[PDB]
Amino acid sequence: KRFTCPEESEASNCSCEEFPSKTHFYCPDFNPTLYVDVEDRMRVDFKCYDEPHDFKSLPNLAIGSVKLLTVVDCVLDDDRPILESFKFLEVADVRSFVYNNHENGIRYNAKYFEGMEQLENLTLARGVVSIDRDTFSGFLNLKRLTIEHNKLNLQPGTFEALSNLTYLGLVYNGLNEIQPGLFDGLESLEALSLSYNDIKSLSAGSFNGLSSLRMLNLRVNKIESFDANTFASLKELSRLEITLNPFVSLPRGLFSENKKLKTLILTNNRKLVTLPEELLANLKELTVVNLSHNGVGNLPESLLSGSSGIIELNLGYNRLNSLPEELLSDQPQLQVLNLDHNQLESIPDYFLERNVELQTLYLSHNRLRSLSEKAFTKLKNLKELHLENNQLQTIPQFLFSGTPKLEEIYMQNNQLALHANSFINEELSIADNDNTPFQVLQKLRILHLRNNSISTIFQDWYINNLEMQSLDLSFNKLPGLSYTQLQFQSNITLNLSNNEISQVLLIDDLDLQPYQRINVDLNHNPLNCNCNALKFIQLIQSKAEHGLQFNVDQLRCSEPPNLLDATMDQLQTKDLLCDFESADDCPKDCQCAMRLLDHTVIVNCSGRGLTEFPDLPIPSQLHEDFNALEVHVENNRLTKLPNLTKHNEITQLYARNNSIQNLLPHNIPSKLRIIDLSQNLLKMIDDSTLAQINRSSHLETIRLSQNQWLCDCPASSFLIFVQQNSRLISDMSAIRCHPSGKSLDSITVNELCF
Amino acid sequence: RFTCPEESEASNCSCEEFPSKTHFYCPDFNPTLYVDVEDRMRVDFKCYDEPHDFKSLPNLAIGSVKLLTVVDCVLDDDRPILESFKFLEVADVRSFVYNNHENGIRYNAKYFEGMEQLENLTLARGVVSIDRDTFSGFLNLKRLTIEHNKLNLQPGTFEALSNLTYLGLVYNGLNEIQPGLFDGLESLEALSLSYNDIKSLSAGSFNGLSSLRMLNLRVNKIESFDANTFASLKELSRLEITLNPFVSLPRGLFSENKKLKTLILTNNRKLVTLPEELLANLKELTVVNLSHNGVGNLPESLLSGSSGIIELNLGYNRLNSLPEELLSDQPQLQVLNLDHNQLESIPDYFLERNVELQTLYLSHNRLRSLSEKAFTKLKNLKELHLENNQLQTIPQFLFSGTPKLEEIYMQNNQLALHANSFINEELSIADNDNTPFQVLQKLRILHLRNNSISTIFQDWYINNLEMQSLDLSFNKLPGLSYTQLQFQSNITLNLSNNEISQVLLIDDLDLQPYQRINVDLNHNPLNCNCNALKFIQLIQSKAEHGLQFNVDQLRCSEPPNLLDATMDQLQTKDLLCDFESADDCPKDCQCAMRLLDHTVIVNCSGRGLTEFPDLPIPSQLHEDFNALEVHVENNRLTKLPNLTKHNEITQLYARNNSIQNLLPHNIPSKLRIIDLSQNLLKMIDDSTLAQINRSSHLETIRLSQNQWLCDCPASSFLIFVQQNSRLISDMSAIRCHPSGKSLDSITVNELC
Amino acid sequence: APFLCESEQLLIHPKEELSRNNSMVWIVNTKDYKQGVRIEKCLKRQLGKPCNFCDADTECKQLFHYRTLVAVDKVTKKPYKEQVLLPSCCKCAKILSTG
Amino acid sequence: APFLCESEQLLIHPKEELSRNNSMVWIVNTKDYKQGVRIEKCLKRQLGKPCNFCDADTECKQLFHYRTLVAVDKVTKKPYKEQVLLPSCCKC
Ligand SMILES: *[C@@H]1O[C@H](CO)[C@@H](O[C@@H]2O[C@H](CO)[C@@H](O[C@@H]3O[C@H](CO)[C@@H](O)[C@H](O)[C@@H]3O)[C@H](O)[C@H]2NC(C)=O)[C@H](O)[C@H]1NC(C)=O
Ligand SMILES: *[C@@H]1O[C@H](CO)[C@@H](O[C@@H]2O[C@H](CO)[C@@H](O[C@@H]3O[C@H](CO)[C@@H](O)[C@H](O)[C@@H]3O)[C@H](O)[C@H]2NC(C)=O)[C@H](O)[C@H]1NC(C)=O
Ligand SMILES: *[C@@H]1O[C@H](CO)[C@@H](O[C@@H]2O[C@H](CO)[C@@H](O[C@@H]3O[C@H](CO)[C@@H](O)[C@H](O)[C@@H]3O)[C@H](O)[C@H]2NC(C)=O)[C@H](O)[C@H]1NC(C)=O
Ligand SMILES: *[C@@H]1O[C@H](CO)[C@@H](O[C@@H]2O[C@H](CO)[C@@H](O[C@@H]3O[C@H](CO)[C@@H](O)[C@H](O)[C@@H]3O)[C@H](O)[C@H]2NC(C)=O)[C@H](O)[C@H]1NC(C)=O
Ligand SMILES: *[C@@H]1O[C@H](CO)[C@@H](O[C@@H]2O[C@H](CO)[C@@H](O[C@@H]3O[C@H](CO)[C@@H](O)[C@H](O)[C@@H]3O)[C@H](O)[C@H]2NC(C)=O)[C@H](O)[C@H]1NC(C)=O
Ligand SMILES: *[C@@H]1O[C@H](CO)[C@@H](O[C@@H]2O[C@H](CO)[C@@H](O)[C@H](O)[C@H]2NC(C)=O)[C@H](O)[C@H]1NC(C)=O
Ligand SMILES: *[C@@H]1O[C@H](CO)[C@@H](O[C@@H]2O[C@H](CO)[C@@H](O)[C@H](O)[C@H]2NC(C)=O)[C@H](O)[C@H]1NC(C)=O
Ligand SMILES: *[C@@H]1O[C@H](CO)[C@@H](O)[C@H](O)[C@H]1NC(C)=O
Ligand SMILES: *[C@@H]1O[C@H](CO)[C@@H](O)[C@H](O)[C@H]1NC(C)=O
Ligand SMILES: *[C@@H]1O[C@H](CO)[C@@H](O)[C@H](O)[C@H]1NC(C)=O
Repeated sequence: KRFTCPEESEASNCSCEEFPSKTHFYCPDFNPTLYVDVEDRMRVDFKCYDEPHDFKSLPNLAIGSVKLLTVVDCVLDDDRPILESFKFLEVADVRSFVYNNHENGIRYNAKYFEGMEQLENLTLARGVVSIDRDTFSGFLNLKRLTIEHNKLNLQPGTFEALSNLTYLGLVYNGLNEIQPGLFDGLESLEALSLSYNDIKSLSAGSFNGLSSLRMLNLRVNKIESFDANTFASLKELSRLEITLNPFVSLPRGLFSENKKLKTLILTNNRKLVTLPEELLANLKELTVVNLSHNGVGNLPESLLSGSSGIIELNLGYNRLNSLPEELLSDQPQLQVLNLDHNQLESIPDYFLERNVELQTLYLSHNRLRSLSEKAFTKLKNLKELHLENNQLQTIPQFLFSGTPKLEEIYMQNNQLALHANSFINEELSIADNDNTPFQVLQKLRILHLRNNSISTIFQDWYINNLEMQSLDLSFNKLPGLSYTQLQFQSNITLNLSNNEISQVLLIDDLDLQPYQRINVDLNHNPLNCNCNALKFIQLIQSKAEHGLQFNVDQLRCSEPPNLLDATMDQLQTKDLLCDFESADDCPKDCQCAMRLLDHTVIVNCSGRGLTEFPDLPIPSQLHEDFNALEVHVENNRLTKLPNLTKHNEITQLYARNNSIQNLLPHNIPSKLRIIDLSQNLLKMIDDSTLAQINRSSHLETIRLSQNQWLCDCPASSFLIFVQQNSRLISDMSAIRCHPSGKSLDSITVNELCF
Repeated sequence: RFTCPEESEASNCSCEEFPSKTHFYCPDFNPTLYVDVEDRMRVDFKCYDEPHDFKSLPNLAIGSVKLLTVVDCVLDDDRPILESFKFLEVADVRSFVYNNHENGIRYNAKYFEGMEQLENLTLARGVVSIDRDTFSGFLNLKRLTIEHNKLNLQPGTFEALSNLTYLGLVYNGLNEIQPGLFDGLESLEALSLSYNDIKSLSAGSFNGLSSLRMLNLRVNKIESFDANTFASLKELSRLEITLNPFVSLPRGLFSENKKLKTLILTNNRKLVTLPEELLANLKELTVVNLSHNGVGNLPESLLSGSSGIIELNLGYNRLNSLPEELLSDQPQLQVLNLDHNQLESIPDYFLERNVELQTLYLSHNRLRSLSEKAFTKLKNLKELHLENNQLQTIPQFLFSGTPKLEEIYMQNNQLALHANSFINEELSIADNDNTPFQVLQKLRILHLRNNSISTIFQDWYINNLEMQSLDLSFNKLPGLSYTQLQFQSNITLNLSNNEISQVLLIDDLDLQPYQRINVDLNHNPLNCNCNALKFIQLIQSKAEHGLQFNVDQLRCSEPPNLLDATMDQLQTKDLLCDFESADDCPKDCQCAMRLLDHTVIVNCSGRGLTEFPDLPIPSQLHEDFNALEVHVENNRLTKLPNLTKHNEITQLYARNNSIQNLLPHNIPSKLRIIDLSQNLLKMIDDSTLAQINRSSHLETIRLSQNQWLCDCPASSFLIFVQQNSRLISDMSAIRCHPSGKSLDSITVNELC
Repeated sequence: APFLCESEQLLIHPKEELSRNNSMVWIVNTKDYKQGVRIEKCLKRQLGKPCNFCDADTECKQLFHYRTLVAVDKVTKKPYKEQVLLPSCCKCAKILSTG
Repeated sequence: APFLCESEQLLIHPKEELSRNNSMVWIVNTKDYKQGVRIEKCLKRQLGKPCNFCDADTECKQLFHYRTLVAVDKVTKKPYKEQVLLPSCCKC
């Protein structure tokens, strides 16, 4: 049962290391050269990474009868049994053996394996020199045999000694060409693969015992031509796989006898631009096939016949030009087709409708420009279409009639104008929905319309299809957000990247659906945040909860002058002034910026045209949408003010750059509170100011500047009273008595006037 | 067809609104009987009146269709069924069903005239006193069912019909058996006798059953058997035994049959012992279950000669010890389960005999420990269930020969496991704890919700990249650090109710992209503030991260001020703690020296004496932040020390005290908060106006409880407080000694 | 130049529990840095099976490395031994098709 | 070897190799096989051996890795007996 090393202490070298994993062992202790690993009676993996680790001095190890033995480049005796060489190992009945040498190629004969015959999976690699049918003759019930990377040539009669063997495979064997009968004696060869062997060409004589063959794989075998019946010599083959081979053409009808073929693969068949007609005809059955990446120029009218229907039949990257309608005729059904990267301006539609059942189809990367209606009307079964990277600008009104239950579409890098009126022909016939084929599309899982001339957004689609969760839009011609678009009651994800969006119209879309996570991306959209964005500005301003999610950092408002390249973080919503600013009555030297949040219009003038600036048209309440007002006269000398306060609808005054020379409380507005009143000159005061002074409207803040003041008895006590209410005074010292200049508290008035 | 019969003078009809079906209200002359008819489904009718009077019914024959009447609608005795067929004549439908509820009839051959050819037959609550006559005309019969009934059977009754494919006798309460009752039936391979009271199995009672394949004993109070019962039935395929109070089988009971595929022995508590070599060389045997059977101990020689077993199930059985010679004969086995069994020590040299075993369940056994040699030759495990098995430790090389594992359900553990250090000697290596888990590369699911886990091992986030789900609730993990989290996978974690006292999270949370990790922290005695502020803000006001924390049922424990407080409502501004052991504070007061959110804090409000030095021991603020606060309030200091060299502080407090003057040297200019409230200020502090300075920190002087002398000298104090009233935290409390009123209300004319 | 089966290498911080330094003082001072341990795994597209631009192999697998960290048995009580693993490297390995 | 390039797997007990320029810590008292690492070595002339089944610009290359330590062995000057800067897998 258990295995242990006999004398681990016999030599300082050859130290034993036993674990439940494997009785690990190696002769050199600190720097092992030979290595041995046996786990339990099943696999003995060992190696001799250097010649001096001679097995001659190796101690005998009571190896049990394991079923697998592996030898890795260990030194091998000369014309002697492997077991005899490894007398120090006692594996009685091994079932599978492996060998791989980085050096020491050896001629192979029977005497090497005269003790090793009860074996099933023999495999040599990197060191095969010659077979000569000597070794393989003395074997029985072999299961698998393999050679690898040996650069060898064989006599035809070598393998014929053993008639039956389940599998054989040769890779990197470096055979110049198959001998006519190299594997002649094959009876049980279920599958053979020659992947890497630059075979010169193929001859039918090399193919014998073909009945056992079921699979055959070729990878890089640099052949150019084939015999007229080398593959027609058999039918028992089930799977065939040829790739990466430099053959320019094929004989016609090379598989007519091979009617029992299930799967064929022919990919990256370079130098292959054309195929023989009828070659795949009479193929009474076939599971799958792909011919992609071969660059085939043109095809016969119907290459395939006899098969009830195949699954893949893909020809992507074969840059096809003309597609005859006569194919698919033998195939009433087919699951999936791909013809991408093919020079196709338009498929002849009736070829497509020849089949009815269909899964996903791909026609992208083609030069597709026109799309006929009669290509999908009977296409009842259909999945997503991959048609992007095509010169597409128009589509039929309703082309999904066959499959209204389509899930996804990816129209990218096309030029679909898709304007609102582009579809809608009879304007009064359809009102809510244009005649987009979205009405046919009752559902659309994912849509990819980025990089297309998307002139118009269609909210009807939300009603045309009700199963929509991820919308892909970029490089689109939408001028701005559309009203009432969030109304889908599903977790739509949307992208607005590199799209000419200037204004957000979503206040009409302001409606939250329960358990909905709407998503939009805001990238390279030339927003003009000047007007009609304040509600949206605050909505995105710390959006605590919203069904819609945004990508704002990817955006930066630029269209407003001050708000140039201004992302939200830079942006302050309180400075959003509507762009129009045109009451059509404000002075030319002046400007009127209505504030949406304040319900006021910033009455800011310019130019200092004249000191006596007449009162602004305050009664114009901007169509009564802004009753409260604010007068912010900028850069103007001022002497003319509203007498009797004919305009009480203002609480803000500026008096910037004013050259003031007068004062009158009746001239002073009452409801006006926040008055800068810069550049002052008053050295006196009228006591009626306090009678007018009443901050009920707002904080009556005043900032007297550049002011020459004469401090005398009536005004001094008045300033004392006002300092008692100095909460509305910018600075007490702003008085700064023009003759002297001092503090109101310091001065006493009895001495001044007694 | 005639799904809606016509209405006419002789007998009208009314087709109810159903396509291809119809509620046959066709008579409609009185709501005496209501009929429901489909194209072929049923013709049974709500015969309200027990006397149907089919003659007084439209008698609408439509020929032999599979629809029938079974409910409540009967006929008088001694009458051919054709008389019962009066409403609808059929031509020997192969489907006949009837369920007699009101009574039970002899079901005579004379009674059965009109339906002879049949395939599906049903009888219910009757069949009493029936001769070997009705079976004569029922040729090509395949199915027969008996509902709840009661009648002893005459032997060889159904000899005429050997063609019956299926038989149903359940609920009959079959009393006894006779070797020869069924010998006239050979095509009978389906048979069930549940809800019966067969006392003993008569020797060869099942003889004369040439092709019997299915046998169902489900509710069968049986205690006695015989090998002769199954001797002749070598063609039997699968057998079921359930609810039989036998104590043991006779020897040689089952070796007679050969193509025995499946055996079920469920729920025989009386069954305590088994004969040796019960399953003697039946390669056909694939699935055998003995669950919930009070079997005492398994005899060694039971399954020799049979290797085709795929499922071996023992269930909740009283078996105690296992001889090693139970996997010997079965190189191939898929599932093995030994659950809720008094087994306490699995023999080590057991599992080597199989390689392809995939699962194992030893739930609630008494497995004191496990040997390393158990898992030598097993490369197919995907599950493992050792829930509450009295384990104590894990051999280090336990999973050496079991790499194919995917999931472990160690689960509830009525036991202990020292999960602290497999190897921690001076020779130990800090690379990774040498736990047996390092081998389990593809491991994904692991549960220990009950074990005495000392702490977490590193290799789980290192040597097990497939980890997906893990629980450690009700375990003994003291603490947690970020270095124990680098799992790089969407892993949910349950550590609630563990003794987590503190956690340490770096502020710079580094996560793999899209690493959704969810951890459950509730009912854990969590100390707070200390090294937890980064964690606190990580969880409190958590905006968005790949880390999620089930912390609803968690509460602060250690801070007495924040006792049992919810964390979410708590904030770092409330958090402070002290574990540097420095003697900086004078100890004459509360004398804080803690680090209140990256800020040294001192609170000497503990009854500070008058003129007590403000900072007798100022903090060097080493390895910390110079932001310092002093709290000496509620303390009677009618005069503060008002003398202190510039010290790196930003906050001062002095209430329930008083002041007479101030020194510029005493006041550093890096001060933000100065209380000077609730303290009398009678005299005019003239020097303060000289020391009034634009300090660096945000000055917030709450000068209050002041009763100055409103007069001309230093009257500019009003200008000082009014020029920057925002700095002045309060002006009303300034209420001069002569006239107590807010100074703002007093003008210069009042002053002078 | 890019290689087959691009893989992500990581410096895992060593055990920073430090025997629960919060056992007696709860003020952290573990702000320093240590060399850590370098581990590389191939989670490119969560181990994107086609491992190379060259393709020809649609499967690459991470590989551990076991190290016999002890044979001294310096405890003077038993031949203490131990094997420690870690996913040292990831590499592409071709498969064998059914055909 | 279903892999790309032939490789050598060795379990040497190294004597002198350091991340820094000083392996003297490990040149004294390592005579009881204190440590052993399954060092993988690529096939000789790895660069001259581009991967089979491919012709990419990237041929087989052998990278490195480290393993530091704090463990206390049976010698005085052993800041870390675990070896650092060790060759790693070979791949294209
Ligand atoms: C010698 O070659 C033969 C093939 O000619 C090997 O038999 C095959 O061995 C492999 C693995 O050793 C088996 O693969 C496994 O098959 C099961 C079947 O269900 C599957 O579930 C597993 O996932 C796995 O793919 C394969 O089945 C088996 N062939 C047959 C027909 O069963 C044999 O193993 C080789 N010798 C040695 C020593 O390995
Ligand atoms: C080729 O033949 C079979 C597989 O196709 C492998 O098994 C061999 O089968 C032949 C029968 O054609 C056996 O010859 C005779 O078999 C009977 C019954 O086994 C035996 O009683 C006779 O004495 C005689 O041997 C042969 O023994 C059997 N050998 C083994 C190892 O199974 C055969 O190995 C394949 N290869 C060769 C070189 O025959
Ligand atoms: C209302 O209209 C007045 C026009 O009188 C606008 O005044 C203008 O404001 C801009 C603000 O960017 C001034 O430009 C900047 O002025 C500052 C002043 O120091 C200077 O440092 C900058 O380099 C830049 O030139 C502009 O000079 C000024 N012009 C006048 C004639 O006043 C005012 O901005 C308008 N109010 C708004 C837009 O809210
Ligand atoms: C007597 O009762 C038996 C009960 O098994 C009937 O046998 C089976 O009856 C079903 C429908 O009654 C036949 O159709 C089957 O339906 C299932 C479910 O849709 C479908 O999965 C099958 O593929 C098949 O279509 C079935 O063929 C039949 N035989 C079987 C299951 O072996 C029998 O038809 C009844 N006979 C009379 C005269 O009432
Ligand atoms: C773990 O939980 C995370 C959630 O944080 C899941 O996130 C998913 O992560 C994958 C990649 O790690 C994402 O796939 C890629 O996403 C980007 C952006 O979304 C997209 O541009 C790529 O085309 C690709 O689809 C996936 O979207 C993301 N799903 C989310 C965020 O909902 C992740 O699936 C979970 N599992 C694992 C193994 O990480
Ligand atoms: C059991 O079934 C067999 C056929 O499977 C029946 O035998 C048939 O009986 C009819 C009766 O007239 C003959 O016409 C057929 O020629 C017979 N065929 C065969 C193959 O024997 C047999 O009668 C059935 N036994 C019953 C119903 O008890
Ligand atoms: C959690 O573990 C504890 C102990 O580890 C279990 O409590 C008791 O454990 C002893 C161990 O000998 C048993 O004898 C008792 O029967 C257990 N008591 C109970 C009430 O079960 C406890 O059961 C475990 N809980 C879970 C859910 O596994
Ligand atoms: C979009 O499609 C056009 C079509 O030629 C292409 O040139 C362009 O690269 C694609 N992508 C973008 C971002 O424009
Ligand atoms: C959409 O997201 C919300 C949360 O924003 C969620 O409650 C809801 O379940 C999601 N929709 C669906 C269909 O799951
Ligand atoms: C108004 O005129 C004064 C006088 O020179 C000047 O100082 C001031 O800047 C002017 N204001 C503006 C807004 O130009």
